[PDB]
Amino acid sequence: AKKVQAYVKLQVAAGMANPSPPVGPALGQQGVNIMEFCKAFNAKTDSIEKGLPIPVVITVYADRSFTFVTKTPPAAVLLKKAAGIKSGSGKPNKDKVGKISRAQLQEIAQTKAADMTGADIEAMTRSIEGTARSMGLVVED
Amino acid sequence: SITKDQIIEAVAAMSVMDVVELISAMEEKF
Amino acid sequence: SITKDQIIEAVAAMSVMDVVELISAMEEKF
Amino acid sequence: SITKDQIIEAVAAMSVMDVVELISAMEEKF
Amino acid sequence: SITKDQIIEAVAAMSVMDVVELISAMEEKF
Amino acid sequence: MALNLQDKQAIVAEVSEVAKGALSAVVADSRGVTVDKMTELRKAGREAGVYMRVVRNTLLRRAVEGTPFECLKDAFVGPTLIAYLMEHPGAAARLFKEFAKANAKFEVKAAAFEGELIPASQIDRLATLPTYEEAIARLMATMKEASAGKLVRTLAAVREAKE
Repeated sequence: AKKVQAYVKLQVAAGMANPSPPVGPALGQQGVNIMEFCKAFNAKTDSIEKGLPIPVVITVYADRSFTFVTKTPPAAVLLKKAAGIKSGSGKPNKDKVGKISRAQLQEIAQTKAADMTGADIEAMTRSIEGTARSMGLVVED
Repeated sequence: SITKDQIIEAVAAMSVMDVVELISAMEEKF
Repeated sequence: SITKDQIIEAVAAMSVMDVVELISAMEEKF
Repeated sequence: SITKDQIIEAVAAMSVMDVVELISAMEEKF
Repeated sequence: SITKDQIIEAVAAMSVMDVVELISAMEEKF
Repeated sequence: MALNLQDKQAIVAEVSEVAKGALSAVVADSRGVTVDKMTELRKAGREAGVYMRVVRNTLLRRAVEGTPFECLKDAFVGPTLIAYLMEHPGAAARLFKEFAKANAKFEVKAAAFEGELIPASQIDRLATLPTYEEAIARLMATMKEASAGKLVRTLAAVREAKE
C-alpha cells in the first residue's frame, strides 16, 4: 500500500449495476468511462447475486481505463435483507424499533475475514456490535 | 537426547533408507 | 538401530536441541 | 562390468564409508 | 564393494560410457 | 494520566513481558505511519494476534530504569526514540523477521537491530530462529549426505572436468 492516488465509493444497489438515473455523470471522471463501468463490475458481481452494496477502490494511472479490487460489504445495509424492516435509522433511540439479539447478525460478523481490524476472532464481534444500532435496535443477547 | 556419535553413525542406513527417514519425516503433509 | 524408533526421538522434540544438533552435522563429515 | 545396475545396488555405503569416498575422490580428482 | 572399488570403476567407466553413464546417474535425484 | 501510580503501572505491567519474555526487539520508528499499526497488528490477523505488543515506551527513565528484572548491559540499551516489542505465547522465532523483512523495506529506521534480551548481548542481528517449524530445513539439512552432497561434486567431473 501507499496512501492516496485515486478512489471513491458511491452506489445504491447491486440489483442494478452502473445506475443511469442515480450517480449518472458522477461515477468517475479522471480515467473512468461510463459505458465501461459495467464490463469489469458485473464480471464477478453476477458471480454471487445482485441487490447489495458494493463499494471499491479505483487504481488510476494514465493508461486509458483503470483497475479496482473491492471487498466485504457494509454490515448496515444487511439490515434490510437480514434483520427486519426495509429502512433503518429514521426513528433512532426514541422508541424501541426493531430488535436483534446475540443470535442474529452473528455470522454477519463472520463474513469479513481479512477485512476486520479485530484480530481476536471473538473480539472482532464488538465491531459490528454497532452496525445495527444506528437506529436503535436493543439486543436480547 | 544428545546421543552424539550414534544418531550420526546410523548413516549405515545408506541412501534409500535416508529417503525412508525423510518420506515419513513429514509424510501425511504437503 | 531401528529407524522406526530412531525417529520417535526428534519429531515431537523441541526445536531448541535440534539446532544444538544441526551444525554438529556440518563437521562430522562433508 | 555394469553401470546403472551397480548404482542402484551401490545405493549404500554409509557416510562412514561414503564421505571417505568423496574425500578420497579428491585423492585423484578436483 | 570396498570404498576403493567404487572409486576406480567410477573414474574409469570410460567417457563414451561415463559421459553416458555418470551423466545418467544424474537423472535419478538432485 | 497519573503520577507515580500510573508511571509504575506502564512499568511492571509491561515489564512482565521482560521477566517472562519469549523473544525481544528494540526498534525506533522515526517518521512511522499508521501502517505501522496496520502491519505488526495486521499480520496479527491470519498469522499472529494479540500475542504481540510494541508499546512505544522508550520513556527510558521508565522503560530502562524500569527493568529491575535482570536485563543488565541495558543501561545502554534504551537510546533515544524506541519502541520495544515482546512475546508471551508461541515460540521465540518468527517475530524477528516481522521487523527484519519490513523495516528493511524503508519503513523507517530499524534501530539497525540493536538486539535485545534472551541471550542478553548487543547489536548485530541473527536469524537462526525463524528457520523453525520449517523442519524441511532440517530435512535437506542432511544434504542427502550420501546423495546430493555427492551428485553435486562426485559427479561434477563430467559436466565440469572432461577436457
